[PDB]
Parts: sequence; structure tokens; C-alpha cells
Amino acid sequence: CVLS
Amino acid sequence: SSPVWSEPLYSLRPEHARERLQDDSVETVTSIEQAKVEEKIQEVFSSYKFNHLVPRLVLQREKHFHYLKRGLRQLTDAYECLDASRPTLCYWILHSLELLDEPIPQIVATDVCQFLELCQSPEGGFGGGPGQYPHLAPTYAAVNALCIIGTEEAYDIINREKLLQYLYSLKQPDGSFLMHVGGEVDVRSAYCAASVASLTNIITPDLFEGTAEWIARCQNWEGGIGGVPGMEAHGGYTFCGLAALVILKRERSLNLKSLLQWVTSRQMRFEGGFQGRCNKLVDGCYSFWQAGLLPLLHRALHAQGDPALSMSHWMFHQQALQEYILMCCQCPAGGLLDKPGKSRDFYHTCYCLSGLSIAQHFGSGAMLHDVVLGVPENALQPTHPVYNIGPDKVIQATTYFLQKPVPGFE
Amino acid sequence: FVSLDSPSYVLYRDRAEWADIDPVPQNDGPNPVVQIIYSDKFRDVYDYFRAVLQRDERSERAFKLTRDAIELNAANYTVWHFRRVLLKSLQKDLHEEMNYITAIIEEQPKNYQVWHHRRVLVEWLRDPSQELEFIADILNQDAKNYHAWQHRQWVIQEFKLWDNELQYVDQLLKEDVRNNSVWNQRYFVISNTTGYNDRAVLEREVQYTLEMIKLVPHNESAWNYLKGILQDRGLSKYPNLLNQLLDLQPSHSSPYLIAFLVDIYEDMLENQCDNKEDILNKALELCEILAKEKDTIRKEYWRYIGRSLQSKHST
Ligand SMILES: OC[C@H]1O[C@@](CO)(O[C@H]2O[C@H](CO)[C@@H](O)[C@H](O)[C@H]2O)[C@@H](O)[C@@H]1O
Ligand SMILES: *C/C=C(\C)CC/C=C(\C)CC/C=C(\C)CCC=C(C)C
Ligand SMILES: [Zn+2]
Repeated sequence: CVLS
Repeated sequence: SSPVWSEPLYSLRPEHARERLQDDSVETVTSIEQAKVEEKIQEVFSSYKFNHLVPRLVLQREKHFHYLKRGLRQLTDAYECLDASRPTLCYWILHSLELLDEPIPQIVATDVCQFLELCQSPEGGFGGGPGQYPHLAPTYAAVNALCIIGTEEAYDIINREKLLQYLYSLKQPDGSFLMHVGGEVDVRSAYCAASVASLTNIITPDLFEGTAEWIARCQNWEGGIGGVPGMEAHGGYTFCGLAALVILKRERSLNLKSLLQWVTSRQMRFEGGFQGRCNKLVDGCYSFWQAGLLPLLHRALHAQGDPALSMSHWMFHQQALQEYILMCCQCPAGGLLDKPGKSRDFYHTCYCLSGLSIAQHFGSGAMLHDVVLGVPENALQPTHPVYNIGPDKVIQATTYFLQKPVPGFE
Repeated sequence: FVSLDSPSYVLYRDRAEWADIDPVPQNDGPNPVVQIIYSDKFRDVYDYFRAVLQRDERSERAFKLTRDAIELNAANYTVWHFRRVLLKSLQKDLHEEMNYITAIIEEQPKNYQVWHHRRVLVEWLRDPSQELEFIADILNQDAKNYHAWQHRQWVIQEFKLWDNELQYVDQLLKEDVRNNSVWNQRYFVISNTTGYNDRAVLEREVQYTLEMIKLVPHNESAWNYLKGILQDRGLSKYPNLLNQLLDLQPSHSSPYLIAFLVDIYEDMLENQCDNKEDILNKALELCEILAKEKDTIRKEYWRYIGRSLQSKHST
């Protein structure tokens, strides 16, 4: 789950 | 009714078994993976039932607190992959503690302030760490973290004049924003920009010219919003899109009907939690990205004078979401996560808790209606659906910065 | 030359060719927060990266260093930006860099920086010849990778490579008809080529979708696509669809079909349909069935729809  | 020591659960009803996946005898990677998750989740659900005895669910606050308290100071090298997201980690941890109503010692608060100051770039904005170029993700996080602390010391760390200049340096003619200089473009940037600009009172009439229209172009045939025009509806990008429009007071630019039907369809009939995209797996973090859209839609529709809106509940199954989070997303050692089998991390801890708070608290106008599943101590502090920090923190910050002029503008 | 995991790898603080520059430690302050306990190798590379960045050294050694910094943390966008500055300053072979980013993305396909870097290279070269094939390989490993689909839409639209995408879509739908990313690509391709105003195209799509629904009645993606291509004109504008769905209901009363019927009734009532009272009654009955039995997870939504219908068409 990478947001950036 | 029931004795106070037993509380019937939606997920434990006999008819709940009818909600298991029906693959029509046609297996594909999608159905196979979904069935595997449902099998594990059923096992978990059953572990909380003892025939007619169903003990109240418990949020392990103390375990979560100790995990968070330690992380705010030190992290193992397992977090090297987030060396360019430290202010973001600060926000995830501080907001989690905030939700748990765990006070922040004055010393820790000052240390956080000093660290974020070191992450601030001379050109405006905050980078993922000291000396790193500014980026909208850590900038959004840094501002939120400073607002959670809420002291004048924290507020004044922000160089407002350069922040506004920095936002201008990322603004595209089509209304979109780059995430950083020479960086990628998607709806996350519009939300990060709108969030920090509104909180710090640096919005100019031209800053967001065309932004609302660009975001509307991101809503697709599904009703949800994609990262960029043409892309698949996704809970994270949809939250960013709607939240940004609410800040700009342009929610009407979207088809709220198709959006409402899309997000409500994202709650899993069996698991109770939310998926990020249609036909993908449930994930605890979407408890916020998706469920958080209901309070925003409620507000949007309420402003339009919708006479059919509820005065006591959000338009999603509040109880089922709480059941999924409490029974399936807590790590016994502290911290929360995606789903059973996955390992904990501060990101999931932050959003599982944020989503739980949204599910527990309904508010509209002068009406307030809480639904706290389990023992009373499970009640979390409320969170603002737009900024995802305490409503009190939002009001305090906005009031403070409103007393300052918009940098070099009238 | 030598990789971070290679047996002959040497820390930068021990390299003679780097002795002339002092490393720059990261200043986290005296009382650090969210302090990461870096490995010796991680800190070594970054202490030197900070040095070259601070001095803005556009050199080959700096260029090679970014490669190690990226392996240590591919999410460090500052390193990527500097690497691109070096690519230009040093006039590096961009095709060689394409091979590099190809390998990197294969390793970390869900990273934002690697896909953006690739897009920049394609833009600089104005050479999209390797894109569709490369993307297809990534999608063969994860058919729903969001970044891959996004890059694919960009390439197709920017370089006008529409000719074979519908065939690609059909191929992936055959593999997994529940792949929502593929149904989205389907809408993407058609809306941008023939469009849906061509009644022959629309009929083809409605027929195709209905066939997929009959094959897998509980696949939500097909139902959503069916509504997606008809909603703007109005579901009530397609009278035969209602009849066909009503005939399948007794044998396929899934929540998807029942919900679709309510959607049709909603639009019908919105367009001064005939037998308004009868339609409203039918719609309210289905809303109750969905809220109480067929789609209880969405009880609040269906109750809302019930109240909405009454606020708009009671008379
Ligand atoms: O959810 C459909 C709804 O979204 C809008 C944008 O607000 O348009 C999107 O969906 C259409 C298909 O229904 C596409 O043609 C369009 O490109 C996409 O942005 C609304 O017009 C529509 O009612
Ligand atoms: C499993 C989770 C995934 C793949 C991520 C989905 C969530 C998204 C895209 C939301 C991103 C929101 C952003 C960038 C706003 C800024 C948020 C922070 C700085 C924490
Ligand atoms: Zn997640």
C-alpha cells in the first residue's frame, strides 16, 4: 500500500 | 433484550452465511482470491462466537498506544523504504494517538516541531526528510501533524509565503498539480494542495482555477474517481477528489448520484470492510478512504437541501465496518492492518482507526448519533472527514491562520 | 559496475575515487523523531548522495551513485530527479536508461517514481515502440496493476496507438472476466475511438455485456459496465432492456439485477413515465427487498433511495  | 455482557453481531447472524461469494461455477483469479479471504474471515468471525454467548468486542488501545509511542521516536530498518516519507509517518502516528485520545508530552511535541522544521524546504513545502526536495505528500502530512499539535509554536513553523509560491510552482494550466517539481500528476496532488492551502489560509482566486473541472474529468463510468481522466475508479483517488472539491465548494461538479451508488457498493457484503476497487480484495485502510466518502456526500447533499437524508446514520453499514476492523484488523501485539495474515504498519494503524471513528460517529447540523460497538471504551475521538485530523484541531488551525493575510495578496 | 549485494561491493567511504569529497551526514536534530536505524550501507550511500547533491556535482561518479541510492530506496523522488538532471547534463544514452528502468519496474512495479521516470524517457525520446509490450508483461504478472494501466492509457492516447487495444481487452476479459481494470480499459478504448453514440456500437456492447452477465450472473463488473454505457442517456430510454431483465429475474434474482431494476424505475419516474403510481410502488417494493434481504449491507442506502423516490414522485 504505497501512497507516494 | 440482551444482558450487557453479550452483544449480537451482524457478521454472526445465521443468514450472514448467505453472503458468501457465488462464483457461478466459473473460476478466475479474482474469485479464487476472494474465496480464500472469505474462508479465513469466516474462521475469524466464528472465533468470537460461543453459541448464544457473544462477548463485547474490544479495541486493544493500550497495545496500540505502546506500539505508536515507540514508533514516534524510533523505527527499525524495515522502514528504510519510507525514508522519503518521514513527515508522513509522523502524521500517521500522531493522528493515531490523537484518535486514541493519548496525550502528546510537551517535549515530544517540541521535538516533532523541530524535526518538521528541518524537513521544510527553502523553496516552500516539506520534503520526505531533512534536505530532501519538497513533495505534496509529506507537505500535506507535515501541515496536518503541526495542526494536531496545535500550538502557536507548531503553527508558526510553516513558511506560508514560500508554501504558496511552491504550490504555484506545481500548478498546471489544465487545473492539475504536479506532486513535486518534475514529478507525476494525479488527483492526490489536488487534495494535498487544497488541504494545506485552506488550513493555512493561502488560497488565492487563481490558485485553483480549473482544478474543480479537472477533478470532475477524473470521475468515470463507474461513478467513482480515478487517478487521472480515463482511469479506473479507486477509493483513495476518490477520497482525494471529493475532499478537494468540498474544500473548493465545488462538489456539484460531480454526478453525486453515481458516486454515492459506487462507494456504497464498495463495502463487502461478507467481510463488512471496504475494497479499493470493484472486484478486488477487502483492506482495512479503505475503511477510511471509502467510508470517509459518506460523511462528505452527506454534507454535499445536505447543502443541496436533500429531504431524504438520514438524521442519524451514514449511508454505509456502520456496524459491519466496526466488526471487520475490531475482529479482523487488530494485531495482538499492537497496531492494526490490512487483513488477517498481513503484518501491521503505521499506515494501516492510522487509517483503520480513522475509519473506525467515522463508523462510530454521525453528525449533521445539531444532530449527533453515536454507535460504539463493543465495550464503551472503544469510542474514539472524532475525525474531520475532509482533513482527517480532529475537528477541534481543524477549527483551531483555521481560526489561527485566518488572522494572517494571504501571502502578498489582497 | 558493482551492485549493493555484490561480494566485491565497497562502501563509498572506502573508495579511493571518492576520497576527495566529504560525506554529508543527515541532520535530524539532537532529539530525533521517527528516526530510522539505517544499515551501515544505506547511510553510507546517502551521506555521499547528500554530498553530490549539495555540491550539485554533475559527474559520472554521481550518476553511478544514484543507481545504488535507488536500489536502497526506489521511492526517494529526490534521487530520481537528480538522476534525470544528470542524464541530460551528461548526455547519457536514453535507450540504455530505458533498459535500466525496465528492469527496475519489473522489480518494483507499484512505485510511483519508476513509472514517472519511464514516462519522462518516452517523452524525451518520443519513442513508444517498446511500451505496449513491456506493459503487457507487467500486467501478465499483476493484471490489475494501477500504474501499469495508467501508463498504458497515456501511451495509447499520446501516441495514438488504438488499433489493437480492443483485441487486447478481449484477450484479458477471456482470462478473467472479473477484471474491473479491463472493463475500464474497454470503456476507455471505445469512448475514444468510435464512441458510444453509434447505435450499432452500443448494441454490440450491450449484447456483449448481457452475454457476459448470463455466463457469470454474479460478476459485478459486467453489471456496472452495462449501467455505465447507458446511464448518461438514461436507463429508461431502453424499454427492451427492462423486459429482458424482468424475464431473467425469476431465475436470476441477484442483488445486481434487482438493483438495476430500481435504477431503471428511478429514471422512468424522472421522465414522466406512464403508470407512475405502479412504477413507484414496484420501486419501493424492491428497495425494501434489497434493504431487508437481498442487499442488507446497503440497508441505509436503499432506505435512502426509498425516501428519495417518495420525495420526488408521490403526488
Ligand atoms: O459517473 C458518471 C458521471 O461522471 C461524469 C463526470 O462527472 O462523466 C464520466 O463518465 C462518463 C460515462 O458515464 C464518461 O463519458 C466521462 O468521460 C467521465 O468523465 C458525468 O458526466 C457522468 O454523469
Ligand atoms: C493498499 C493501499 C493503497 C494501494 C493506496 C491507496 C490510497 C490512496 C491512493 C490515497 C492517497 C492519498 C494521498 C496521497 C493524500 C495524502 C496522504 C498522506 C500524506 C498520508
Ligand atoms: Zn491497505
